[PDB]
Amino acid sequence: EWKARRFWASVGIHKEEGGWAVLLDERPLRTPGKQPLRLPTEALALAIAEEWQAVQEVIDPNAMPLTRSANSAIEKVAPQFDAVAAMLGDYGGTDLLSYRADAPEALVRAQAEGWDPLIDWAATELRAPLRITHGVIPVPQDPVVLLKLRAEVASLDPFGLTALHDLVTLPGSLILGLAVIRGRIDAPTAHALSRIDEEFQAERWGRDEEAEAQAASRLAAMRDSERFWHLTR
Repeated sequence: EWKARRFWASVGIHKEEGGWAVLLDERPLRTPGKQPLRLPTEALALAIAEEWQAVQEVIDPNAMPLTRSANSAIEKVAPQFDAVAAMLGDYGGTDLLSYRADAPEALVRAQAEGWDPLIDWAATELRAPLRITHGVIPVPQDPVVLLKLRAEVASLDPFGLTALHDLVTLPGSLILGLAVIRGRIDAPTAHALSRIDEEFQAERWGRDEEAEAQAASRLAAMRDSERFWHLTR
């Protein structure tokens, strides 16, 4: 626990060759793995410095989302870039916006009004029109569309791919993720769209405390990813 106490007075950033560095007094911040922490932009450097300047008495890895995502980018995503990109790309074949409920009518309508504009956006802007199904039996997507979607993901930089991760896996939609990083919608909107079903059920049959707690947790993480994406551009 001694290792968690703050021992610095000031936090600053330094140019540094391979990206920006964050300095606790004179000492460079490093990743939990001893690897030097290098950020692609001064905007992210500055934001991470604020997290470390805000440390009270003890370091709380949970109150430091930007630092945590930067560590992941450096230690996990960049080195396994292709694998991560392939995994996010797979969501194109099982995208939430592609599966509509069969009933009741009011829910089918809610899904169409909320999701059809995003499916349209994907067909128009990403040239990735998705086949949509009603029910639970998986419908086959055009192989070419799936490849374009995987390319959209794989064309990202490592810090950007790190941001996209939660924006796709939490709501369970590659389109909602891409729509956020492309500015078509913001994270809170993507979160609201992803839970049309959950919200529908809640209003008609009653809220579920744990599900609401789980949704609040997903939204917070999605906003963290969105913030990380913008700071790293």
